[PDB]
Amino acid sequence: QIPPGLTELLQGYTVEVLRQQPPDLVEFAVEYFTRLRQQRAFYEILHLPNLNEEQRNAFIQSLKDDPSQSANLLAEAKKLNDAQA
Amino acid sequence: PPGLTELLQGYTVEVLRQQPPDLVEFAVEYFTRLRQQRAFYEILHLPNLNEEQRNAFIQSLKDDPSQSANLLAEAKKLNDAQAP
Repeated sequence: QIPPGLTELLQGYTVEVLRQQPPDLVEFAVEYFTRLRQQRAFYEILHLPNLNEEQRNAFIQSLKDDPSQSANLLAEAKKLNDAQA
Repeated sequence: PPGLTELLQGYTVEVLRQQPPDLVEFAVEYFTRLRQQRAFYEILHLPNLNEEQRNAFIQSLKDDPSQSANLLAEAKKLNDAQAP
């Protein structure tokens, strides 16, 4: 069945599309959802308790430099976190 | 906006069909694919590039998505400048 939370997400995209009147809805979609994805990625990396500050800033800067790698790179963060605890 | 409903509807349909683990990740994925489709379409509806010339820009878009507007300007500056 329909995933819980899809309606809120698509609603946010629609809201920003109406507020900003982008010339390309597809490009604005890629932009919007890439920004949203990196936002939650920063959220995960910044909330993992067992990482330290050099690791935290290293993953955040690493996400800045190479964004597409995010889900690949944040997976590393989880596997670097499960270590210490 | 013209085309919003078809866009959101296609995304939702594919979300049900594929059940991705992350809706945001799948959004980036799906809409990047759509953007490349639109770019291929744009290149493909230029009247005064010719056929073999037309394929070359598509190959440029096949490799990495990050320099599209240059190819739209170059094609737009090549065709409306090539013929009649």
